[PDB]
Amino acid sequence: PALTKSQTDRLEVLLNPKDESGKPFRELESELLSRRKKDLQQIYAEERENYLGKLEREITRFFVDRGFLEIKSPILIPLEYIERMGIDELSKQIFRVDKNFCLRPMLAPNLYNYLRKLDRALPDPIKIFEIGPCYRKESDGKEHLEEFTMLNFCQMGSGCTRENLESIITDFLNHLGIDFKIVGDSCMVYGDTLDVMHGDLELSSAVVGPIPLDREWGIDKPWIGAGFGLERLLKVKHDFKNIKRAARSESYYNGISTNL
Amino acid sequence: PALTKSQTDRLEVLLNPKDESGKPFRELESELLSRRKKDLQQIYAEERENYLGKLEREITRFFVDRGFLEIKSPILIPLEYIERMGIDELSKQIFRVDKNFCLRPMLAPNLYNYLRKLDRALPDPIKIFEIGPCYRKESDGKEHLEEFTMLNFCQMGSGCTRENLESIITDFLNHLGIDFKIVGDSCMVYGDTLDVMHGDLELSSAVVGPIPLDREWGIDKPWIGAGFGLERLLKVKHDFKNIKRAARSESYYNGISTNL
Ligand SMILES: C[C@@H]1CCN[C@@H]1C(=O)NCCCC[C@H](N)C(=O)OP(=O)(O)OC[C@H]1O[C@@H](n2cnc3c(N)ncnc32)[C@H](O)[C@@H]1O
Ligand SMILES: C[C@@H]1CCN[C@@H]1C(=O)NCCCC[C@H](N)C(=O)OP(=O)(O)OC[C@H]1O[C@@H](n2cnc3c(N)ncnc32)[C@H](O)[C@@H]1O
Repeated sequence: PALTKSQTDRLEVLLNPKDESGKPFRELESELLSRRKKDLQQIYAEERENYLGKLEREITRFFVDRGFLEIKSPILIPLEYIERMGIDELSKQIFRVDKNFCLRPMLAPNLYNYLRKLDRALPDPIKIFEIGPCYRKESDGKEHLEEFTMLNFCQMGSGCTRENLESIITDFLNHLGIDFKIVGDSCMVYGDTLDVMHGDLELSSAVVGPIPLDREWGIDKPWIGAGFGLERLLKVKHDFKNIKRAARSESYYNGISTNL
Repeated sequence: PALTKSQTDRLEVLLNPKDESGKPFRELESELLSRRKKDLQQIYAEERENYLGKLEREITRFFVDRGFLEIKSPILIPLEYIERMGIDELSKQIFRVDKNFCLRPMLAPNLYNYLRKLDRALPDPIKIFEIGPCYRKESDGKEHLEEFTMLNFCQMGSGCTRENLESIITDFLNHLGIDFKIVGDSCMVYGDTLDVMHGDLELSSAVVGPIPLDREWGIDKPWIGAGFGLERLLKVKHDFKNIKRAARSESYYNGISTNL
């Protein structure tokens, strides 16, 4: 008669946010299976784009159009970058590779290096961004992924104000159609941050520099910047209950169960 | 009087393929520094796109337009996938992470899984592709990167012929403006391959299935497929002498030295 907790977990795997007893499990499951197959058939017939890849392209266009240079830097980075980031906590979260390398947990160290290098070539202000994989060993699963995709944009030189930072953040999220509020906060690496929140979900940490860490990276100018999780953004935008629906995954494609 | 080998290495870092004694080092270096700064100033003023990101978007459009579903699957994969790929050589090249995981050296295992899963939902033939980071510990540096980007497209069910495989390969490279020849070859994992060559550079390995490995992955249909290195393609297309100019890098941006 009543659904078991296991049967309910199974149907919840198959349930999309848009979907609207005493029908048996097998018929509810069969109905959901049929709707999800059709969802995939529709993607496949019409658009064929992955949400994560698509979101990356749309964000890329946004920042290129606003004068930010698109970076593609290494994902596998020297372990020394972590120490030079002032990380020794987040330190338990580092995936190490070989004796000397690790999977980057953030984009900041490589973007510090690009900021310094490009200051020799490019006019003030220097505007750059990267979108790409980042990795953190994580105990949670509801808002945390071990493998995720971060956007980090930043500017250095003139115009590096808190007002300009907030304005970019605001134009960005309004462009994406994502509701937010900007709250003051802090963390170990940076300060002193602004946190961009969706209800109780952190979409972004943002910082108005300078900060004392800059000197370690050969940086001696004002800067502003923010990092956003693309899977968090997708999660809010598609109203996914679990962030795993927005991840690189063999179990979900565009938030649709692939176990059909 | 004559340039030292070190000075010549330095100028070669600064030399682009398009650039056309007895001028001293310092003046040749100063001239090249000036041209490279201007190259970066021009990217930054006009397009602002990274070559690797841009090539990915263009390839994505190509395959989406031809009816292939865009996949984004994990980069960090179970070590068991390597063994189930029949790899135990390429095995010394695997970057391991934790006891149970590794950085994927190829896209094939996750695409095998997607082929099987999607066969329950999608009409025949099933056409899919992924573009993304792959990792192999490598002794060479001239045509090999430890961190690279592979494209793998594939089809399963009807139309999985050698002729159709070659036609897609041909339309693809002609679209990209890349000269090639298709040669028969073989490797340990697959067969029996077709190798897509640019002079002596391998652009792609391609396979007409079925093969006995399929059964390990729950696959019992004809398939065709190919994997291309995006950095190899960029290398040919931009006439870069070294493939490091085409990599995710803090030393090169669009093949331009960032050490200016
Ligand atoms: C780049 C310049 C030069 C130096 N630094 C500058 C800069 O711009 N700094 C300003 C702040 C940038 C971001 C900072 N480095 C950072 O890593 O912030 P976090 O808050 O730790 O990560 C940013 C976002 O990534 C997402 N994220 C985090 N961990 C996860 C997870 N495990 N699963 C899924 N999503 C997650 C989440 O949305 C989070 O708000
Ligand atoms: C996906 C379906 C389901 C199962 N398999 C199917 C399939 O489509 N198989 C057909 C063949 C696909 C490719 C095969 N798995 C593979 O890994 O081929 P490789 O030749 O080892 O790699 C393909 C290309 O990646 C590039 N590449 C390689 N190593 C490097 C390097 N270290 N640095 C830079 N570039 C490199 C290089 O261009 C090479 O030609």
